[PDB]
Amino acid sequence: VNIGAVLSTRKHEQMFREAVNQANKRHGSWKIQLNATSVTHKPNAIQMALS
Amino acid sequence: GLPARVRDGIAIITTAASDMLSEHSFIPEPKSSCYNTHEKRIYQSNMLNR
Repeated sequence: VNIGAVLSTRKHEQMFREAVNQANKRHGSWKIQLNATSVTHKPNAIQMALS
Repeated sequence: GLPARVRDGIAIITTAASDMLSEHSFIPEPKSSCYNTHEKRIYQSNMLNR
């Protein structure tokens, strides 16, 4: 179950990944795994949407 | 019909462009690019909509 996310800096993405890992650990009894995917903000709105 | 709509849109655009050209003696029709829209937003027409 991939979950997207957009963060301004790498630290935000890192803590988002840590939170996703913690959530997976809290619900480890299930057979469903969550993957964290994050991207950085872009100055161009069109470029950001394309990315 | 669709052809009528397309003709009306083309006529509207042409009339607006002609009015803009005849009013200020110039037409705001510069170049364009997919990205890198920096330093080019200063030329805010604000007259094409009028």
